Amino acid sequence: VVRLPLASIRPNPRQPRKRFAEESLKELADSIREKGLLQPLLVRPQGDGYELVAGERRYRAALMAGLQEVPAVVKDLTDREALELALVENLQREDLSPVEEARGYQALLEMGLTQEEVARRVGKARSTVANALRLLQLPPEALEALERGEITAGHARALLMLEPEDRLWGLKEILEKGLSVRQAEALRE
Amino acid sequence: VVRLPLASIRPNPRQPRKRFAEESLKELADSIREKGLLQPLLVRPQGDGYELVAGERRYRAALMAGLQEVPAVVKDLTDREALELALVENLQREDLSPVEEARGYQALLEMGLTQEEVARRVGKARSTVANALRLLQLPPEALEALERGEITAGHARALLMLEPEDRLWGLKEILEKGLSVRQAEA
Ligand SMILES: [Co+2]
Ligand SMILES: [Co+2]
Ligand SMILES: [Co+2]
Ligand SMILES: [Co+2]
Ligand SMILES: [Mg+2]
Repeated sequence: VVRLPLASIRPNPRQPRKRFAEESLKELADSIREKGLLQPLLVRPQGDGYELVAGERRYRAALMAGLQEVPAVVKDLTDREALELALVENLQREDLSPVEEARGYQALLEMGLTQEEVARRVGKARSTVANALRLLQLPPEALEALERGEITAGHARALLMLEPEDRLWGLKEILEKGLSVRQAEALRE
Repeated sequence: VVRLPLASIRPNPRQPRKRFAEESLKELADSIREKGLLQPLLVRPQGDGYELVAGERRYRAALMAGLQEVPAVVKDLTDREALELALVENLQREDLSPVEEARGYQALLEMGLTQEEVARRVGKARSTVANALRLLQLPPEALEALERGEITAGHARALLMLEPEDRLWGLKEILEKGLSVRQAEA
């Protein structure tokens, strides 16, 4: 381990995640050039025309495909509803990390919803929503380790049982020693 | 449900996912200002300096934090090993849909690894890797429905049992008629 100047470290040119998104976007586009759009886009009225409300990839693939017209569903939605829909469709993706899940629920709450309505809108128990929100009181590095898959939701819950000022220390212990959730619970002392 | 000129539909300005990524980057940067990096960056020699091999967010947050130096581990990695590492670190994330997982595996196979070798590196059974790869023979629209959470992996497997020419039709039935995995298999 050494100390290097940031100015002498260039970004990682390998971005497989981005490459995969572009590949699949193109593959979706190629397919619709033939049969047109799969399922309806969701839009709302805006000025002279419309504004996309749901189906961004579907929408962008249609553009790549060079289509002139696409099937859609027009619905009068206020800015607030459009945002709520954006958050909800996002929370349904197989893409969701538990941290993003929590940020989504929190955003819905800030918009005036209750855990109940949130839970309903997403199809989960109120307790599931409350438990996800708790993750947001963890320090940023603990949430990053969770997203990287270096620790589990269980490790995170154990860290929440430690006093705030001991959480980083606890995180290090878990990472350095490959602790299980059970042993992370033993860290309290 | 009606048809309308694509050119009359403008982009969705609401990008909560991107907004969240930016917000969390900043809070991570704010935290690095106070605590420094929790884990060294992994880098390899490149040109007159070094090139990041793992820890992109930690790296960018450090830049945002205004740090001049950061802890790091230097290793001599060939382009191939660096890519392999990139694909493996991505496959460990709590961020993947089963389709991305499949694409990652396939990428590793294309690099010369064996299903067995892929399985060993990501900590999964060989059967898990083979099953995931099967998802890639599904048509693009079925994979999108999976990624959007409109259908489950179970539905996807059910569609694999149908002949290629019937998969799109099958997808529509599942979405349109709203049947379950059980009902799907038929
Ligand atoms: Co970190
Ligand atoms: Co867990
Ligand atoms: Co937004
Ligand atoms: Co997941
Ligand atoms: Mg209304």
